[PDB]
Amino acid sequence: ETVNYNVQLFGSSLPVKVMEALSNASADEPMAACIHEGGWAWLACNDRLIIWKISHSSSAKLMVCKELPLPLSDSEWSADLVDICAQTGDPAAAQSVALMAATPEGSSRYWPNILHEGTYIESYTEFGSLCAFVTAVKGNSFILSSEKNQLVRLTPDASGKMNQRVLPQGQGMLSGIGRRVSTLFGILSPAVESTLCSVLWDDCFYTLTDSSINKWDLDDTSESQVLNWDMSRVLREYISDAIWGSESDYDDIKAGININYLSLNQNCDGLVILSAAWHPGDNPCQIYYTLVTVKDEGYNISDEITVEVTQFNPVFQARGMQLCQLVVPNFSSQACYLYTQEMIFACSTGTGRSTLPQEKIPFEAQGDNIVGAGSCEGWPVFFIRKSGMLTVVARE
Repeated sequence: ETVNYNVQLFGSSLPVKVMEALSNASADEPMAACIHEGGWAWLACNDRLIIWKISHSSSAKLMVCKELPLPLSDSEWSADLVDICAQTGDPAAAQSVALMAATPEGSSRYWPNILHEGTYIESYTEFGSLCAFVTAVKGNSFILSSEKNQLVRLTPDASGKMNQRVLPQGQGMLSGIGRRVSTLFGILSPAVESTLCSVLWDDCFYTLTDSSINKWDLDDTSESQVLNWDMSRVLREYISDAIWGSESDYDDIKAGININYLSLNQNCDGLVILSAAWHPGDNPCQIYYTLVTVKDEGYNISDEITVEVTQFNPVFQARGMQLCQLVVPNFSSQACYLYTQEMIFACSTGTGRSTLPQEKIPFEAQGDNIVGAGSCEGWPVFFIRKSGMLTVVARE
């Protein structure tokens, strides 16, 4: 088994529709799953979406599973482009639950109620031929986020229309900048890369790009831009120092260090950033994954940055193969779960004082795979190809 953890079935027996999709699915098939904080799970399987309430109780009269027909796309549908909204934020059966889906090109399909599966309205945004995310936010609305970090608010009206607008300073490219090299240097720079890594919904919506973190304060119909922080300027030395700082040639090494920012979550310590760093000329060249914790207090960064270097340290292969995501189920134990498709790393953040034992949990064996991860009630939840929903709980 695993050394310090129980890894076992979470909740009751899966819906029949979910079981068929899994038993039928081949290892060629891309499945993705959105495990939502409200206790509902959404499986994107071929051209349908299967949505069910995570059944903590086994009772059949409390059982909800609905299957929705996706809007046509030539690309694979993603559970990242797929999000749940609950009436007043309370998850209380099929009528409380509204649903949106987006395609990579920007086609939107919205169900006001998951009770009425044939009843939806449609709209379109627009993107380049883009990895996007769709995120449920306050006021029964949604933010659709481009690979180029164009952020669009989407608000269903009672007419059946979907209102849409771009976020302030969230045009994705250059906003109040023109087409020069140095002269239109203002809120953004010409030599900027604003490629999107992840987004986080707290009234606060954050974006993590390849260069910076931006934050918006929302209400039910608008957003106000709070800040953009050049975290590449701020954290670069702290990341490179925490890995190669005690090397004899640290000064020569550090100017060749590649850093990619991959995921953003939060806990009590503040914002938790997953970063991958490597040096090409290292022999052997390994990829160091770090958890960086910083405070979000007001509009500026504090002097206090912690960098924690994880056990996850694979060989560098290719930059396109640097895939790894972050889950933080418990806001107040300083514990984070790194994941890829084949394994989970239980990792620590911060001081490490209340952290759980660091361990690698394998889900690679016998066609097995990590299809997705989340949290239900502060419990780390993994959705596994062989075994369905599973929790990771400490043995002490």
